[PDB]
Amino acid sequence: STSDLIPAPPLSKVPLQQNFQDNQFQGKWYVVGLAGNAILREDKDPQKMYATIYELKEDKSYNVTSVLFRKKKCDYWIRTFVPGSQPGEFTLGNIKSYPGLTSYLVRVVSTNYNQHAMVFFKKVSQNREYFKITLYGRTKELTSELKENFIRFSKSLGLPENHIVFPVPIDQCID
Ligand code: CM2
Repeated sequence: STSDLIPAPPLSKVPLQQNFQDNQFQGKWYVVGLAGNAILREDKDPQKMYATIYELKEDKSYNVTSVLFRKKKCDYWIRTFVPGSQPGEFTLGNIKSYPGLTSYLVRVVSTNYNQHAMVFFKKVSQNREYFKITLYGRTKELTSELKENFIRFSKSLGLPENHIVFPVPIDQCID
């Protein structure tokens, strides 16, 4: 391996949603926008929308399930997000069970809980530092104002246009 990556931005460029409400953030969210240093536009085979479901467990950790449509099937990915240093931040539970992963951070940047959200993730895997930002929607469509905003924020973190995509709405699996 030889890879080049846009550097993760310093945490100080990533706002935190104030007064984060874990109970209201629960439920299903669609990924209407996706940006990151390992995210690449692929005009030939554009990326399909997928969904991520947050369920609060009794201990207040989230059970996180992502579902995507691939090879005619629904693929499910499950992880645990445990509360971090402040409300709206999380780290990954059982980091141990993933070979090569030494750090994982989740920070809710902003959300109104019933329509949209922007979430920043940063991780270190096989010693490479990765980051992405998701534009989450309670519905598969969001105003063009929210999309531009997500675009400005992604760029403010060093990401150019070809590292920012808007997955295509589908009906399979995510409904
Ligand atoms: O996207 C969300 O809404 C939030 C997430 C919650 C669930 C956790 C799924 C588990 C692990 C994981 O997510 Fe992934 O998550 C990241 C977190 C922080 C920084 C960068 C990334 C990623 N992930 C993407 C990626 O390409 N990962 C690798 C390496 C794959 C294993 C490590 N990654 O990279 C890969 O080859 O994946 C193939 C594509 C695929 O289907 N994977 C999807 C799985 C479902 C959620 C979307 N996603 O985010 C994917 O990776 C690109 O940047």
